[PDB]
Amino acid sequence: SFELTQPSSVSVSPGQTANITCSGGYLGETYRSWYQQKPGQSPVLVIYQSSKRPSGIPGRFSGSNSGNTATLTISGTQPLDEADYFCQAWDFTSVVFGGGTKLTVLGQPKAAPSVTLF
Amino acid sequence: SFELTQPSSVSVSPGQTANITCSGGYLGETYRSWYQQKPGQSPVLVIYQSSKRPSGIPGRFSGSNSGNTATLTISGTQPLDEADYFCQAWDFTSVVFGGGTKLTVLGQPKAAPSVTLF
Amino acid sequence: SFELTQPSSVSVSPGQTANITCSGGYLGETYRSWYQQKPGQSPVLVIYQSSKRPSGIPGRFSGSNSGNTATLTISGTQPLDEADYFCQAWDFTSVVFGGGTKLTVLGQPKAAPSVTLF
Amino acid sequence: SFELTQPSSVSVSPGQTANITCSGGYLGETYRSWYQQKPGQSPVLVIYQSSKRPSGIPGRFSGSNSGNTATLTISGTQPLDEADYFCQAWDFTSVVFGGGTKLTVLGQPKAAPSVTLF
Amino acid sequence: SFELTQPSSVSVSPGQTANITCSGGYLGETYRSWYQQKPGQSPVLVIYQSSKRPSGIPGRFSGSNSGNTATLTISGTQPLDEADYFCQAWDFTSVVFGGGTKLTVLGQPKAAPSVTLF
Ligand SMILES: *[C@@H]1O[C@H](CO)[C@@H](O)[C@H](O)[C@H]1NC(C)=O
Ligand SMILES: *[C@@H]1O[C@H](CO)[C@@H](O)[C@H](O)[C@H]1NC(C)=O
Ligand SMILES: *[C@@H]1O[C@H](CO)[C@@H](O)[C@H](O)[C@H]1NC(C)=O
Ligand SMILES: *[C@@H]1O[C@H](CO)[C@@H](O)[C@H](O)[C@H]1NC(C)=O
Ligand SMILES: *[C@@H]1O[C@H](CO)[C@@H](O)[C@H](O)[C@H]1NC(C)=O
Repeated sequence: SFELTQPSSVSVSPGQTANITCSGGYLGETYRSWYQQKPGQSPVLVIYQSSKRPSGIPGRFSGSNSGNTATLTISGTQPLDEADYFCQAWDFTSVVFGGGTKLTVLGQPKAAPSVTLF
Repeated sequence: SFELTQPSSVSVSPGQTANITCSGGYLGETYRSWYQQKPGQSPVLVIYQSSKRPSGIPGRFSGSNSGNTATLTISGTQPLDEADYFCQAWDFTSVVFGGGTKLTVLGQPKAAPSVTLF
Repeated sequence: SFELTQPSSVSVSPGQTANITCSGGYLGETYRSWYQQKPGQSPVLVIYQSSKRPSGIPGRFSGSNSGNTATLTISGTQPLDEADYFCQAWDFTSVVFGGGTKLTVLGQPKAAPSVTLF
Repeated sequence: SFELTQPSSVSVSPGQTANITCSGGYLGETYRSWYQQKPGQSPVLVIYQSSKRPSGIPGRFSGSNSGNTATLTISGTQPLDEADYFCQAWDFTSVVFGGGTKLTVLGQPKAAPSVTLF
Repeated sequence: SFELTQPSSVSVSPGQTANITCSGGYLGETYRSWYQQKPGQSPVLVIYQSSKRPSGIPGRFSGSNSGNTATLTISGTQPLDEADYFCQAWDFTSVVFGGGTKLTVLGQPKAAPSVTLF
């Protein structure tokens, strides 16, 4: 009596586990006395954009492209007064497998005993 | 008596587990006395955009393209007074498999014992 | 007596599990005394957009394209007074399999014992 | 006596499980005394848009295209007073399989024992 | 009697585990007396952008490209007064497998004992 056992286990299980927490804290203000005099608050902001014949990736493929061509990003630039930003901008990008990928998983266990018993 | 067992297990199970939390905290204000005098609050903001013949990816494929061509993003730029932003902008992008991917999973276990017993 | 068992299990089960929570907190204000005098609040905002012959992806395919051509996004830019934004903008994009993907899963277990017993 | 068992299980079951919660909190205001004088509140906002021969994807296919051509988005830009935004804008996009996908699942287990017993 | 056992285990399970925490602390202010006089607050900010024939990756593929072509990023630049930024900008990018990758996992254990016993 013979036993042939081949518990082949081809396992692909990538995974990210995250405990993510933001706490704004405790902000206490007691017996605050104030006298604020701000006449003539006249901020000026001028943004000008001109473009001619812009291009990006004018060639062969780019697998993953998060970069840009000539662009403009403006965030939180000119806060004048009592501006509170708590956990304001959280950008989380979790990628297990990127772009332009070829996955060829071949799990084909072979067991063909050529047994002759006489 | 013989036993042939091949519990082939081809398992692809990627997964992300996340505990995500935002707490704005405790904001206490007791006996706040205030005198605010702000005549003539005249902010000015001018945004101008001109484009001519813009292009992006004028070539072969891009697998994943989150980047842009000449664009403009404006967020939270000019808050004047008592502006509170708590967990304001949360951008979460979780991708298991990206774009432009070819997955060929071949689980074809083979067991053909050529047994002769006489 | 012989037993042939091949419990082939071809399993593709990717999945993301998320506990997501926003709590605006506790905002307490007791015995607040105020005197606010703001004559002549005259904000000015001018947005101008002109485009000529814009284009995007004038070529071969793009698998996934979340990026843009020349565009303009304006969010929360000029809040004047007592403006509260709690968990205001949450953008969640969870993709298991992206665009432009070819999945060929072939689970064809084979068991043909050529048994001769005499 | 022999037993041939092939419990082939070809299972494709991707799935996302989410506990999603927003709580605006507790906002308490006791004994608030106020004197607000705001004559002549005259905000001005001018938005101009002109386009000529715009185009997008004037080529081969795009699998999934969430990006735009020259567009304009305006959200929450100019809130003047006592403006509260709680869990205001939630954009959730959960995609299991994207666009432009070809799925060929072939589960065809084969068991043809060529048994000769004499 | 003989036993042949080959518990082949081909396991690919990369994963990142993270405990992430932000606490804004405790901010206490008691018996604050203030006299603020700021007439004529007139900040000026001028941003000009001009581009002609920009290009990026006008050649063969780039596997992963997070870098940009001539762009402009403006963040938190000119905060005038009482501007608090707590855990303001958190950019987390966790990638298990990058772009432009070819994964060929071949788990095909072989066990064919040529046994002759007579
Ligand atoms: C952290 O995550 C683990 C499991 O990954 C869990 O046991 C624990 O409760 C989590 N703690 C926090 C504070 O999120
Ligand atoms: C964290 O998630 C784990 C399971 O992943 C769960 O046991 C626990 O209760 C969660 N805790 C929080 C604070 O979300
Ligand atoms: C977290 O999710 C787990 C299961 O994933 C569940 O046991 C637990 O109650 C959840 N907790 C919260 C706070 O959402
Ligand atoms: C979280 O979801 C789990 C199952 O996924 C459930 O047991 C639990 O009650 C949920 N909790 C909340 C707070 O949504
Ligand atoms: C840290 O994570 C571990 C598991 O990775 C968990 O036991 C523990 O509770 C976490 N602690 C904190 C403070 O997040």
